[PDB]
Order: sequence, then C-alpha cells, then structure tokens
Amino acid sequence: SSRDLLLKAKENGRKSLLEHEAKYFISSYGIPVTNIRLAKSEEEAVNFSREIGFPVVLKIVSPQVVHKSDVGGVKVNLRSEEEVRKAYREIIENVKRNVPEGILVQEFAPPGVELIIGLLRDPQFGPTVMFGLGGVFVELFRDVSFRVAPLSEQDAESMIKEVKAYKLLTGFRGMEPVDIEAIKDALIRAGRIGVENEEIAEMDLNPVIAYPKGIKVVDARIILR
Amino acid sequence: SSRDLLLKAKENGRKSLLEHEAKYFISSYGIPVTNIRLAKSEEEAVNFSREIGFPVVLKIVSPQVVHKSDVGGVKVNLRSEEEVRKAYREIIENVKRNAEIEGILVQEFAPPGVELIIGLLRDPQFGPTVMFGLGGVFVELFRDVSFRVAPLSEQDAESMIKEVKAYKLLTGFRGMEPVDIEAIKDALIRAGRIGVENEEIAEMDLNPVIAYPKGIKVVDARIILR
Amino acid sequence: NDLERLFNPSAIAVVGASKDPSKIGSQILRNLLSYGFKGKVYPINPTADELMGLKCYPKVSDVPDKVDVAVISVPSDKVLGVIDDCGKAGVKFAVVITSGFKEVGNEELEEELVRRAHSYGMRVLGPNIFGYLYAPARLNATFGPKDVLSGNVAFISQSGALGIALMGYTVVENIGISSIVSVGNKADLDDVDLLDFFDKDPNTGVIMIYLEGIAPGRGRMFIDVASRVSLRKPIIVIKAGRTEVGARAAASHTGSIAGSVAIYESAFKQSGILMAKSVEDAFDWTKALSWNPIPEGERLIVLTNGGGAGVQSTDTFADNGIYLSKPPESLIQEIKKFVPPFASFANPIDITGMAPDDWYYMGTLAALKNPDVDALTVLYCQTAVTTPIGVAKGIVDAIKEAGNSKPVTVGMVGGPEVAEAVSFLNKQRIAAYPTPERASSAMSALYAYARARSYVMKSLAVR
Amino acid sequence: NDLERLFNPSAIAVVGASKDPSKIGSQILRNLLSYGFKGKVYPINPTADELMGLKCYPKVSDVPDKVDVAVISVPSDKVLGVIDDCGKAGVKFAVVITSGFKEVGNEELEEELVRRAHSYGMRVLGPNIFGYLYAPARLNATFGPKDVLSGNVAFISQSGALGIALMGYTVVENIGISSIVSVGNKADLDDVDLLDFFDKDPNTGVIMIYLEGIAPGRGRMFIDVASRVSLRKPIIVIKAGRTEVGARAAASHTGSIAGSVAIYESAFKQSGILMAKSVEDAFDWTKALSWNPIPEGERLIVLTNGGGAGVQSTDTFADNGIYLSKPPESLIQEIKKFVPPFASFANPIDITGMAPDDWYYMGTLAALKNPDVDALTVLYCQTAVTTPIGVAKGIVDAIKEAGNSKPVTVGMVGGPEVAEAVSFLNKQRIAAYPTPERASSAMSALYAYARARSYVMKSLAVR
Ligand SMILES: CC(C)(COP(=O)(O)OP(=O)(O)OC[C@H]1O[C@@H](n2cnc3c(N)ncnc32)[C@H](O)[C@@H]1OP(=O)(O)O)[C@@H](O)C(=O)NCCC(=O)NCCS
Ligand SMILES: CC(C)(COP(=O)(O)OP(=O)(O)OC[C@H]1O[C@@H](n2cnc3c(N)ncnc32)[C@H](O)[C@@H]1OP(=O)(O)O)[C@@H](O)C(=O)NCCC(=O)NCCS
Ligand SMILES: [Cl-]
Ligand SMILES: [Cl-]
Repeated sequence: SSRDLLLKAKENGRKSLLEHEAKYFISSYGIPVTNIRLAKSEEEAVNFSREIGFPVVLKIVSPQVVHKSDVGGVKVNLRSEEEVRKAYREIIENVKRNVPEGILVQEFAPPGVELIIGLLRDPQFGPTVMFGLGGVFVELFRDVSFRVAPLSEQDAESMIKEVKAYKLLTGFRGMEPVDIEAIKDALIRAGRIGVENEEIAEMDLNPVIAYPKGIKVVDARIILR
Repeated sequence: SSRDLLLKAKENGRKSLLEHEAKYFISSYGIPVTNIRLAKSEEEAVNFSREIGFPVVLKIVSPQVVHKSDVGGVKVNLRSEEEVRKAYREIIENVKRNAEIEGILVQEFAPPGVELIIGLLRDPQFGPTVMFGLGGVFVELFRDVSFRVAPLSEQDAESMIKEVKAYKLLTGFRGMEPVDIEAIKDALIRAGRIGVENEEIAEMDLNPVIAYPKGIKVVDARIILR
Repeated sequence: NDLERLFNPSAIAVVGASKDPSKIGSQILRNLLSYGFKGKVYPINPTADELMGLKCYPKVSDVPDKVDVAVISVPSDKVLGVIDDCGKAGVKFAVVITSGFKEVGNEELEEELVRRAHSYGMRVLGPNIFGYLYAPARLNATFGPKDVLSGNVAFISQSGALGIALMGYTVVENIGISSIVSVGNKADLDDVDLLDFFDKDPNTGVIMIYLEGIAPGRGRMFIDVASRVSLRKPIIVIKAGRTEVGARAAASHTGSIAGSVAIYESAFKQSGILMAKSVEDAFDWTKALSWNPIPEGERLIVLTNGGGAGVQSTDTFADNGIYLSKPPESLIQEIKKFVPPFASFANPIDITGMAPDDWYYMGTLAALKNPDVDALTVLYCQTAVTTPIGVAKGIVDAIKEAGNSKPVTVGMVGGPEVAEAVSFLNKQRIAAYPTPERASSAMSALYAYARARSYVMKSLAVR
Repeated sequence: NDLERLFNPSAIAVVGASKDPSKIGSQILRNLLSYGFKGKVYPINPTADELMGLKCYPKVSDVPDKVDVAVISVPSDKVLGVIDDCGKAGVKFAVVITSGFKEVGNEELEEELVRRAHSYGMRVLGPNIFGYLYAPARLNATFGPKDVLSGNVAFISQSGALGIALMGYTVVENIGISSIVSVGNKADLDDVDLLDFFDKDPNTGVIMIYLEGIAPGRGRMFIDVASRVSLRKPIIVIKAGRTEVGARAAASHTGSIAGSVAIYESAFKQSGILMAKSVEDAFDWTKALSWNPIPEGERLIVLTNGGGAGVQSTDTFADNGIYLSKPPESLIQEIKKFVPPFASFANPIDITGMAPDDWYYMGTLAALKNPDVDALTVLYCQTAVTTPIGVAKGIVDAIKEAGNSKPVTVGMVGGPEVAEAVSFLNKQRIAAYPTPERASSAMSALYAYARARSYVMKSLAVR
C-alpha cells in the first residue's frame, strides 16, 4: 500500500516525504506525474534513463537537502548515457563535499501552461484544495481559488473558472487551450488525498504543466503531521 | 519639421506612417526609440548595420505589407556583413512570396525587459486619450488597461500606471529588477501631447515599449492618420 | 440533539428573576408573560414565594414538573451550581444569558460549563446571549423587544447588542419573524444545530445569520447541513469580518483565532448561502425571499414609467450578472393596446411618464399572466399624473388577479406619498423599496438563490 | 454663457398656460406663484385675458417689459414660432419643456431650434425637460412638487421622470436644495455651463448630477471646469450606463451613440468627481457632504456600544480603503473615567452594551474636543438600557458644546424609536442613517472627496 510510505516516514520521525515518495504517492491516486525512478548506482540508471527516455533530469535524494539546487544537486537537459555518467558523478561529488538515499532519474517536461494545486488544512473546514496559475499569477498576484474537500465536479470546474488568470487555459497567442477536464480530475483527487490521509498536513503540486491533452505534476511536496 | 512626415504621408494618400517615419516622429517628441536606418540599397544596409552596431534586426518597410512575420519580413540577431546580406536577400525573397517596398529597416538590438503598451486614441466626448498597460497577455488577453484624457499631468501619468492590476510587474519580482517608472510617466505625458497637438493623428500605438531599471525604449510603433 | 423541546417546551424555568423588576431575569420573565406563552413558567429565586403571579421555587429541582428549558440569569460564579441542579432536575436545555466566560478570557469556566451540562445529557445555548424567541410557540425568552411581526424568517445572531437591535429593526422593515436566537459565545449549540431544526420547521422559510465564525472542526458539517437546507430554504449570512482587517478585529472580541476570509467565502458558495455585506442588503434580500417563490427561469421583465429608473435597474442587475432579454411579443401586443406609440419595449418596458395609475394595473397583470414571464420588477417615478397609493393598489390587484405567484419586487421614487405607498405594499407582503436599485438588488437576491441552489444540486449530482 | 439672469430673472414668461388648470403650462404657472416668485410673471396664451390673477398676453413680444426667461410649454409643431417671437422680444433664455425632438428622432428639428435661438443670442435649456427651480430666487418653474427643503445642494438631472421624482424624494431624505435643473435632451446649455454658474453661486455647496452622457467634443472642458469646481465644492455623479449593457440601453433611449464606460470613469477621477452607483448612495453621500467640513486628517474615530456594529463599520471602511488606527491616549483616558474595565479601545471604541444615554454625550464630546481626532462615526444599537432619542440628544449636545466643526456621521439600529431618533438628527442637519454600514459609507464619502480634491490639486501642480 502507498500508506507504507507514510508509515515509514512516521516511524523515522520525518515531517515530509522525499521527492520520489511524494511522486509515487500522488501517482497511486491517479494524478499523472513526470515518470521517475530511483537510482542506487550510476549504472542502475542506464536501464531507467533508457526506459524513461532521454533527456533525463537528475536529482539527489537525501533527507538532508531541502533545496536541491544550491548544493548543486540538480542537473538538467541530460541527453545521453555518457551525459548521465557525468551528471551523476558530479552530483555525488558536489553534495558530498557540501554535506558528508540515491539519485532520482526524471523525465523531461515539455513546456506548457504551468499550474499550482494545493492542499491545506483549515481550522474550521478541514482539508481544502487550492488552485491557481503558475509563475507570477500565484506568487506575485496571489490569484487563487479554494474549495473545501471533498470536491464535486461542480466545485472543481467553478474554482477553475473563478481565477482571474483563467483565460490562460482557454487559448491565447501562441498557446492552445489546455485539458481542463484533466485539471478538474486532479483537483478532485487532491481533495480525496486530503480527506483520506489524516497524516498529511499539507501538499504542494507545483509546478503542474497542463497540455492540450492531459497534465503532468513535475514537482510535489507532501508534509506530514 | 517632423510635421513634414505627416504632410507627405497625407499628400501621398497614406492612412498611416511607415515604421521609420513613425519612430522618427515620436523620437522628435523626446520619447526614446530603437536606433534605426532605412536601407536605400542592399549595400546601404550593411553600411547602416556597421554604423548602428551589431547585432541588428532587419524589417521590411512597404505601404503594402501590412504584416510582419506572416509575410516573412523580419530577421533578428544579425552580427556580420555576411549575416546581413543573407538575411537581406531572403527579405526580398520571403515577403514577396506570401507590394512596392519603401526599403529595408535596419534596427538596433533591444535587450529584453518588461514590455509595456502606450496607446493614444480619440474619444468622441473627451478627445485625445492616453492608454497604458503591461504587454503580452496582460493587455491582449486580459484587457488590463488604464485611461487618462489628455493633456496628462504627472499625477495622471503616475496614478494610471499604479492603477493597472499588473502594476507589480514594474516594481521588482522573481528574476526581474524594478523598472524606471519615471521614464514611463514621461513617455505617457508626451504621448498625450502628441495627441493634443497633432490633429491629423487619429490613433497611435507604442507597442512593444520595453522598460528597464533605467529608461525605456519604444521597439515598435504605429501612427494612423486622418 | 433534537431541539423540538427547546423551541416548543412544555415548561420553562427562569433562574434569576427577582422582586426587583429591573433585573435581567425579571425582564425576561415579563417578556415571556407579555408575549403569551401557554406552557408552564417557573420563576426560580432563593426567597420569593411568587413572581408576577406565578409560584416561585428556590431550585429548578424543586419544581413538581419536568422542566424542558432553564433560562439562566445569575452571575457567572453561580452558574455552575444552577447547571448541576438543572441536571438533577433532568433539564434538556440551559439557555445561559450570563456573561463572563470565554469572551472575557475565562475559557476554562466556559469549557467546564459545557462539560458539566453534557454529563447530564443537557445542551447549552450561549453563554453570553440575550435569549431566544419562537413565534409559533408564543415564546419570547429574551430581554429584547416584547414583540415582533409574525412570519417565516428565523434570525440567528452571534452578536449581542447588534442582534437585539436588529430584532427591533425587523419591525420597522416589516419582516415577519418565526424566531430570534442569540447564540453568543456559541460554546455548545451552534448554527449547524439550529439549521437542522429550522430545516424541519414548517414555520420557517428563510434563515438569516449574523455570523463571526464557527468552531474549529465544525466547518465540514456546516457545509453538509447548510447545503441541504439551501435546497428548500434560502440562507443569508451577514459575515462579520468580511475583510482581512475586520477578521483580525472581530476575532479578538470573541477571544478566538481569525478565520480565513477566502475559505469562508468558498464554504458559503458550496453551501448555497448568500453572503450579505451589510444589514440593509441582508434585510432587503430577506424580505424578497420571504415573500416570493423562486424564479423558474431567466425571463425577467422590468416595467417602468421612465427610462432613467429603468437604466439604474439595468446597471444594478448587470452588476449581479443578470441580463434582460426581449419581452414576449404576446406581452408587447397586450401592452400596446393602451400604451403610446413612443413607448419602448426593449426590456425594461417603458410605459412613459404619462402613464396613469391603471396602466400599472394592466401592465403588471399582462406581465404576470404571460406564460413566458418568470419574474417582474415594477418601477415607479412619482408624477402629477399618478397617485402613489393608486399605483400600489393597481399592483396589488394585478398580483391577486394573476391568480398565480411569480416573484415580484417594486421600486417607487418620490416624496411622502411614495413613502406611505411603499409602506402599504410591504405591509401587504409585497417587497417594495424607495429606489430602483434596491428593488433590483432584491430581485437579484431571488435569482442569486436560484443559482446558489443550482450550484448545490450540481455539486450533489450522482456519478 | 452667463446664467445669472436664468436663475435670477426680473421677468419670466410661461407660454402655454391655460384656463384649464390640468395642462403642464398651468401647473408650472401655479408652482411659480405658489413658491413665491417676486419678479414679474407673464402668462402667455392666445385668448385668455388673465391667468391666475395676472394679465395674460398672446405673444411674448406683446409684453410691455424685457422678458429674461420664457418657459415654453406648447407642442413641438408650435415651438419654433414661439422662439422667433421670443427672439424678437429679446428674451435671453428659452426653457423648452416641450418633447418630440431628438429623443424621438427629430434631430433636425432640435438642431433648428438651437440655431434659431442662437441667431437671436438666445440660449436653450432642454428641450424635453420638466423645468428648473432656484430657491434663493424663490423660483419654482417646474411642474414637479411645489416645494423643497431649503439648503445648499444643486441637483442637475438629465432624466425626466426619475429627476422629477428625485426632486420629491429629497424632502423625504431631508436634503436641503438650492436648485433643481432638468436638462433633458441637453441640446444647448449643459452640465459644463451649469457647473460654471454653481461654482460662483454662494448658495450652493454641493452639486449632484444624474448624467447619461455629454455631447461630442465637450468632455475636455467638462473636466477643466469640474476639476476646478471640485477644489471647493464636491460633485457627485449618478452615472446612467455604468455597465456596457446599460450604456447601450441608455444611449438608444437618448438617440445617441454609447460612450466609453472606462473613459468616463477616468474623466470623473480627473475631475475629482465622486461616482455613485445608486440613488441611495448619492443621497447618503450628498447629505454628509452638505452638512460637514472635509476631514483635515486620517484620525477617524468610531464610537460604538457593541462590537458587532463596530465590525460592520470596520469592514465597510476597509472596502473604501479607510483604515482605523489606535485612538489618542488622552481620549482613552478621558473615556476610561466612566467606561467599564472590559471596554475595548482598539478603535472602534466599544463603550459596551451597558452604556446609558449620557455615555454617548460624554464619549462624543471627548472625541470631538480631542485635538488628535479628525472625524467621528457614532454607532448605536438600541437596547432597553437606553432611549434612542436620549442618545440622539446627547450627540446633538456634544456637537454644539464641542464648539468646533469636525465631520460626524451617526448610525442607529433599532425599532420605531430609532427611526424617529434618526429623523430627529437629520432634521438638525446631523447626517444619520439606520445602519452602521450606511453611516460608515457616508463618512467614507467625506474622505473620498478629500482624496479626490487632493488628486485634482496634485493634477494642477505647476512644473
Ligand atoms: C446574569 C446577570 C444579568 C446577573 O446580574 P444580576 O441580576 O445583577 O445578578 P444577581 O446577583 O442580582 O442575581 C439575580 C438574582 O438571582 C438570584 N440567585 C443567585 N444565585 C441563585 C441561584 N443559585 N439560584 C436561584 N437564584 C439565584 C439572586 O438572589 C438575585 O435575586 P434577588 O434580587 O432576589 O437577590 C449578569 O451576571 C450578566 O451576566 N449580565 C450581562 C448579561 C448579558 O449582557 N448577556 C448578553 C447580552 S448580548
Ligand atoms: C408641451 C406639451 C405639454 C403641450 O401639450 P398641451 O398643453 O396639451 O398642448 P396644447 O395644444 O393644449 O397647448 C397648451 C396651450 O398653449 C396654447 N398655445 C398653443 N400655441 C401657442 C402659441 N404659439 N403661443 C401661445 N400659446 C399657445 C394653446 O391654446 C393651449 O391653451 P388653451 O387651453 O387655452 O387652448 C406637449 O406637447 C409635450 O411636449 N408634453 C411632454 C412634456 C414633458 O413631459 N416633458 C418632459 C418632462 S420630464
Ligand atoms: Cl426618467
Ligand atoms: Cl454587538
């Protein structure tokens, strides 16, 4: 069961899931994520990079590293095996010397319209789902909508239409309309995760990329309590 | 006088200024523009590219060619004689196969920044009116704009800037410095003056205008005559 | 859990009534008798043999009867003892008027009050409340006004002074009341419990709530209950702390943490609740919702003897997302039988400033009788050509003779004669207002509720 | 372009008065006499020897006198003939009541009317109007109500039926009027010309305008004039066609193209004008601005006998960009001399629900006398421990004894006694309202005008 990830985290006194664990968990709820695998060696990756498909992004996985980039724990646009051997040894090299679980091999995410899907716990209303457009639209303008879980289809659709930036989803200069049904589906499932898993205090799906067909969560945080 | 541009255009039965004429006009009002030259020959283009300084953008200039990219009249980041003669030869080629040409516009490179739009329109009741908004989706998709009837005071210019919902894009954010708000106010006021003073200008578009930490630059401009 | 015997008790005790007629307990007892309670009333006082002609007892447990409700009006340092005695007496509800609990920082005393009540199977209303009224039981257990107009509106207030003032204000605004409930500190019984009762109450058709907040962990149930109630009865919430700054301020008055503005709003939308930003808006909407059926379609007609009032109406509706459409040709033809050629039929239908009184009769009658008309807002600008009361009575006659019921609101502008005409209409339970924007906002509340109800229905759709 | 002799004429003619008292002309003549005009009044009728005890003439040019103003109430097919005669008689202003011009598609007739007036140096008001009133000249040349309350508010209306009704409504809302001007089709004289007169009029302190649109090419001067007026006198505009949909509706009613909503709004901001979305807001704001000086600083105090009214106030102010700050320690100390320990001094100052009448006197007096207080909103929720009229009298006494002038608004909530108390306050020109939100919105209008004036001042700064 995916609950094993939460149980293991709790027994080890962790207050969050590691990146791959978070991706696995939300995937098990039917929310599409960037394809990932965990490498316990430089060679274990070749089957996985091959399987996943180049170019693959590499990320260090360690309870220690809250920020992956400052330590030098990230490597982007790796387009071949030789390029994995290099980006792999470099990240081992780098983080070790900065900080003495494995390497995450992650698929490339084609550009699209970025979204955020949140889950928080309100003192009065309990698990609550948050939606907004990515980038400046949430971070700078704070354009978000909320619905208390569980979400109906009516809740998901209306909370999407309610944000000021909504038109970024229905086609504009050099960008096709994106899959709104797939967004609604993910919102509802995010609410279900909150309702069902009491040990999840908070969850962040950020960034989520929406395409003309389907969506993909690129990064996800799950906070425990 | 820069009014000669308006007089000549009208005498030739034109309903707008050509790009180089428009840019010259608004420059004459103290609004900063991309340095430009009009090519009077394929060889005259390199002479200007040299003078202006690489990298240079090249643009078709013709009363007939209403469109930019669709026709194929544009070329960016040309850094040499060879790269100009190449981009020029296509520029004759590309647009025709998609229309008397005034010439080819050689334009200086515009470093990226925060894009703005400054508009001038004529309202039936209130006459010349200045429009402001952030570029890209913010005006075109969201219609986030502010208006002030000309002539504009400094108070009008500043308040109409702060009034748009996208205002915070001007005051520093993730990976972008605050831009020169004073230079924006100054350009708005001067746009209002252009409208008040030049009755044969029906409408004007400064789009895109690029704002930087210091100063601004009009990259493209339309002036419609009446 | 069942509040049937709170609102319809066989026996009520008033603990803390006194020979002194000025004390709160005595004021409550006086209202109970004045308003005409038909059950048994038991004044409770340590020394009095009788109060207001009723046998008095020193303890509720001395009463030779089963007391359903004890209204407690003794100081806080005496409350817990009374609670133990009421518990022993088997009392179901403790209506605790008394102040001096969580609202002044004595959170522990308040929690002990509830803990102690519950150990006896007893529920608590309050504390820190001005009581409650239930019209169908001729029950006025408040120290507020002695009387209210009878009707179908239940008003729940978390605020004290404003709540008791609003109780009086309902009379001036001609709002018929089924119940007034002061909930105060809301330490036990709350909005959810009350909504459950009013849901089942055939006497209550509209619920208005002055609300600051609900207790932690209570929100999910609030939405569950409120949404189902909204399927049949409109809920209007006057939210205290609508803004970030207001939310911070109101929270410290209740001795609580400030709730999320955005999430409350979302909860209200998911509940089908209408959020009012002001007392006037709440009362205006409550009036219309109380006295009208919900529109069954979008075919709203505006009738006016002036373009100007009509435009104010159009703008106001537009602000509420309501847009008018061309009237039915049948309606236009009917009205052309008496209207001048230079009248306008774009909707609003402008019957022009020359319109005498009976044109309002005929126009209103034609509109309401028309099968393709769902709702009617009637606008009147006083002229020398008309009598305001004449116009009002024409509207009344048209409504009666339409032999049906469609939502109607009326806006009348003018001097003292318009003021009296508006009053007349409202006392006839026809929602009337002194401006066209208020009449239009009132009708807008009817459509807002229809859409709110639709939101809830869609959200409960089966997969 | 000087309107001195329009508003203060020596002689007025009424063309189209009749033996028949029911005709418009006769109604206007009756109001002129009734309201007490002291100049010469010349009824003009083809056959009558005298009307209303006054010698009548068949033509204005037959009058042995210089007629300043001709109020023309004959059918459209007879107006131009009357204009030529008035021109020959040298009349300065033609007040053309008559309808049937541009508003019904007769643009050519309307333009002919104006050109012909102008060929004689004559100006036109209207056509299609209900006349005008000027209180300081005891001149009621309307067929509206015979009387208004005297005061300093000038009301200009582009609407007819709504305008004449609003004229009556001012009485009900206790608004003192210096002038009523119906401008109707606005074919010649318009808002700019009228604003120029009211600018210089010492009898007028506030201008309220029901405005649909202004003529092409007139907007720049409108801003030029209005902005300068706003430096000393507030202008409130009720805009008809605030919305896209409303703009189209109102435009085709006037027989014009629809103007830009966004640009009108900017023009109002550049003019220092306050735009009202409703009659109620406009009247509520006009009352406060008419009876109060503008606040000289941000130090606004709210006084309340209940946290709930205070929170409604806080939210409403916040909605208007007005934020309260802590009261001066001196004020807090003054009030602590009579207030219970559990009162709240955060601003609003909560003197608690136990507050008797005289606490409103003392609290108000202390606030208004404090040098670090700029404005005061007093809120009152009726309970049995107070009398509404007592509270009102306390507020009145506090204001008088404060021996100064700071802006004050009052919000009182309660039953019939509060209605009477509010009336009492308003008849003494103390801006009072039946809800805390309306009192707070009214005070917000005082600050809105201060900020608008400041916009204009900075806008006129020298380079
Ligand atoms: C509840 C409250 C009104 C009582 O104040 P009070 O009337 O001055 O208090 P008292 O001490 O006089 O007690 C009332 C009566 O109950 C009697 N009493 C006291 N303890 C009693 C007991 N255990 N059983 C029965 N009677 C009792 C007292 O003897 C007195 O009667 P008396 O005149 O014969 O002596 C007061 O404490 C309070 O909370 N006031 C504010 C309430 C409020 O504002 N609520 C919210 C409105 S929004
Ligand atoms: C102006 C208007 C009221 C005139 O209609 P009316 O009074 O019924 O018309 P009449 O033909 O009866 O004329 C009125 C009087 O003027 C007299 N009259 C006509 N032409 C005249 C002239 N050239 N000189 C003098 N008197 C004249 C008529 O003889 C009549 O008097 P009588 O009763 O003694 O015969 C009408 O045409 C109109 O426009 N009504 C709408 C007004 C309105 O609502 N305006 C907007 C307000 S919001
Ligand atoms: Cl009207
Ligand atoms: Cl209160």
